[PDB]
Amino acid sequence: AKFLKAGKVAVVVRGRYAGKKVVIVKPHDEGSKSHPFGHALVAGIERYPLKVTKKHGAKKVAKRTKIKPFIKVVNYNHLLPTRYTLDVEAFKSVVSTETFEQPSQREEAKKVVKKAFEERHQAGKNQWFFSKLRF
Amino acid sequence: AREITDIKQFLELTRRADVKTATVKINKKLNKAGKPFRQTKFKVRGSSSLYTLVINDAGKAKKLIQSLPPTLKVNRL
Amino acid sequence: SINQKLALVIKSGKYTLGYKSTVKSLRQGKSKLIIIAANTPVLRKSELEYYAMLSKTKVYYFQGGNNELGTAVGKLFRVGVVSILEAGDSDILTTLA
Amino acid sequence: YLPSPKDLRPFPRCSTIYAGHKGKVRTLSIDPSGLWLATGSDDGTVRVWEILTGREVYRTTLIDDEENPDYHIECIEWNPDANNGILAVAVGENIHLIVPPIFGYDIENNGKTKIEDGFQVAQWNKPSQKQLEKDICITISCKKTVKKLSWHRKGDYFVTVQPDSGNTSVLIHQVSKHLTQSPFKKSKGIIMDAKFHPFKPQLFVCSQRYVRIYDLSQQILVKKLLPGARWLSKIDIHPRGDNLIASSFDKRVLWHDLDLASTPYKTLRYHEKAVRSVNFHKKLPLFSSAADDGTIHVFHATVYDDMMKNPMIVPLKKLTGHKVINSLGVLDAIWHPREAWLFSAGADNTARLWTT
Amino acid sequence: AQRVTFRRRNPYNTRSNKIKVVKTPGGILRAQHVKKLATRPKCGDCGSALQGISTLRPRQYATVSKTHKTVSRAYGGSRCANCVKERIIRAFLIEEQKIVK
RNA sequence: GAUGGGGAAGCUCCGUUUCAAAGGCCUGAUUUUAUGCAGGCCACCAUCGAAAGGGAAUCCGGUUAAGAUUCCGGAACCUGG
RNA sequence: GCUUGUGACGGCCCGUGAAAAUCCACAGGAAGGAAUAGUUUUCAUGCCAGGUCGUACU
Repeated sequence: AKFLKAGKVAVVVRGRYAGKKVVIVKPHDEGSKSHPFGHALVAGIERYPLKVTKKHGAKKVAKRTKIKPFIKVVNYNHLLPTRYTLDVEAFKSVVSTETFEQPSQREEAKKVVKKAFEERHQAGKNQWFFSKLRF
Repeated sequence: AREITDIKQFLELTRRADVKTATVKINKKLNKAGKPFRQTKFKVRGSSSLYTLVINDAGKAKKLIQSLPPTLKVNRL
Repeated sequence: SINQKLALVIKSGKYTLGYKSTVKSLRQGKSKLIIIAANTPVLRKSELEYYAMLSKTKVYYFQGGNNELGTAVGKLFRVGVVSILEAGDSDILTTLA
Repeated sequence: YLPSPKDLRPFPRCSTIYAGHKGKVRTLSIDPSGLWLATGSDDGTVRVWEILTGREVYRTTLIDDEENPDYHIECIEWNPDANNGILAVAVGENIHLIVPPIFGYDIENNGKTKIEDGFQVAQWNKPSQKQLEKDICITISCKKTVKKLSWHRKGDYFVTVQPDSGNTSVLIHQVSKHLTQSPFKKSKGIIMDAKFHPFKPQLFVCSQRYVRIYDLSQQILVKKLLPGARWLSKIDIHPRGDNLIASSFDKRVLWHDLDLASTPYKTLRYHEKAVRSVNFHKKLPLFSSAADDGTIHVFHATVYDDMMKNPMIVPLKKLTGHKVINSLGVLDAIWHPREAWLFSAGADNTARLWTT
Repeated sequence: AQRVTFRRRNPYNTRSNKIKVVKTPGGILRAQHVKKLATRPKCGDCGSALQGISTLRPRQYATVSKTHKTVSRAYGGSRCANCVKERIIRAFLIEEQKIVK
């Protein structure tokens, strides 16, 4: 089948967020007026949450667990696809073609995506996603 | 030496309060190759560098001489 | 033999040559079979395995370099990887190659 | 171990809704006479409205497949010169010059003969029969999507923005010669806006991060503004030419006093969401910001041209009424040329008139 | 016809001790000692000059701002970009192969 | 070419990081012994040897019987705080 | 055109043609910072300081 989907996790290869894991929300199949190529809307995380342990408590744990999200449009060539998957319904209506451009609507999108990804991480599920890829 | 284009930025440097002295300068030049015109150059002595402002029109030049503060020293040619 | 199977597919059947054009056909899910050369580097090869096993596409390893894979498909330029979009009259995919 | 808003009247309630569009209203423009509002919408139409009544008086369908996500009506603006009836419309990779049949012979013929007289980065084409029936008089076809268009004050030149078109992200078009030129050799960033100065021979170019001011006569950069934002969305220039405002997607409005410093003179934080438009009144000491929170904020600004005092900026009014749709609110706004009246374009399919 | 001296007390043509002949406002030729040319910084892997980094003498990097010396990608200052690409691809596949083992 | 060492009746000779205890950094109510230092971290080596190798940064104009990239006038830059 | 500086190439070897001070970057994340005011002196401007010896002329 066509494997790039709304579930799909991937590693971004080029441009600033290189070696940072993202999840695809809206795959455009072929092209538009801007972005004349096969491109996906994605929603990754820029700064990974640091390690955390039995020793730390309360305030030190809140500082350690904090995540910066990002959102971007990206080419299919620059995305390396991955067998893992993540559920995307918390930020379906947020991220979209209308949402990109017209700033600072981008900032209001990231606040919802922050509240998704941290809250996904508390009671941790998809453990591979929130670990940093080391290279 | 450092040229400035903008007129607002020049008025900030005069009120900066390290600038002890300024100097005005007048030059005869020919526009295109049609006729002569009377250029001016408002220079101001900063501590590090010499900031300057080239005004081509003679009408705008004469209002700019008045628009300097009186407490600042000004020196002709 | 493998050269007799591939001599059919070139003359009557859809195909594509080289790395960038194959990976698109793996992404889109058109490729039924891919043929990777021996002498291609291992990071290139191990990437094409991973793209393939997501898509569930069969992967054959040609015993032979990229020059003589080009001779097998019948092109005078060398070719590292070849993909089959549609099967020819002969069966190719259902055999063990 | 500072004056109160009460002392700063007039400023704009919503008296009138322009109802009819079936999709987001992305762009609007008021004609030189101050009587006719034009709007452009994702429903694929441009409409013209009688401003005091809200009566739609004209409609032309420029996109037959309005459900197409690839291209839309992006930006429209009436030609600023009086009595030629010309409306410029950027849609997809094209610019149409339209003369609607609502003004009569003296005005419409003036526009049509101006456009016909002129009879490779852009191509100027006679309209097809289909395009004639849409009241298109000429089309300028560019290589990339045209997101922004703005007329020079004299109504012959206009500048357009094609983001991510490299060296041709900014194009200057001249109607009288059917000539398109790329004024720049170098592409610096993603271009968001381009506007001619109100009276000086200058072009202001807004990228995502900076505003660069070029002297078109000297052919040189004369100033570079540093707003301190990552995502600028629009600029406007004060009518007396020495101040600028800039909106940003990160919720800020920046006021730049161009002679004072290259950094913002004042940072205004009056929006909860991305700011999509900033607009000066051409005659009254007013300006506005419009944002994705569905709100418009109205400000007073006094500028002191001659004396050593910096601008006095006073917030006046928060205008609410537009509905937030898919995280979008007010997409565009424009002041009436004379009255303290503001027109807004909404993601909610409406345009609205705000009055005293 | 007009001829020109070394300004400094070294009279030999060493790598350091080079000259450009320059016309002055006085209206006579004069020597000016040119400093030695900056080579490009390299990528310490693929072995080639790497973009968006200034060519300066090694002390002169201390004067200049951060955005000159860096680029914004991870491993940006010190990698080819294409060679950063490879090791992100490689790290991901070998780490995935380790679970298959 | 000192030192640690080893030769030599001895003037001294070998050797140069070598069979040396060859210093300088972090933490501490180190939780009780009630007025005494406890727990750790780091790892090679003095010095001399280039007015042509390596190397932070200054230019124009003026001036003296005889001096100037060093004085005078203006215009720059570098290092450290 | 002459002198010279530099660029991208080509030839040559059983020859493949110094080192160290110094400076910068990258990976790492010890930890440190805000909502009533902090963090940035690798952005800008501003303040202070710069010793010893050689310097004529052939």
